[PDB]
Amino acid sequence: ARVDLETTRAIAKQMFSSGTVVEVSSDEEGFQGCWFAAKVVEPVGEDKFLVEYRDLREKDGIEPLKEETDFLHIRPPPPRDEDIDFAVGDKINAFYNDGWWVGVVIDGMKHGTVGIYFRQSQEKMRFGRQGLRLHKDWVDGTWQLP
Repeated sequence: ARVDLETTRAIAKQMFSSGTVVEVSSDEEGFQGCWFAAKVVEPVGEDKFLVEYRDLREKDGIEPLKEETDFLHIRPPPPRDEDIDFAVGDKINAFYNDGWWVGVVIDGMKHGTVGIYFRQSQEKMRFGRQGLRLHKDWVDGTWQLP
């Protein structure tokens, strides 16, 4: 409980209409702390939205994945601020495997790459700068830093 259900539902109803570009998350195992790009096909009921993924595909690998998601797992695309230089300890998102995955900066930028660690995979690697962003949370219609 660090978001308010009433407000979140209202804001989601307001902003996520047909055609709206969004990010959606999943409760499925191994997908905690990941945001996928998508677009609202249409709202469903009062709490849900049919979305079509920008990058994720159906099993043939060709047709865009389509799924229902609820108002607690959908958000707008965050502002990108690319004036940013990452510092060690910064909570970030890194784009790979078709998604924005939560990670932590473990080494400052060198030669256009940043050292990154992912807690989910317990894996460490260097990422190209333009595949990284500062992590932000969508709360009650407002973008906030951690």
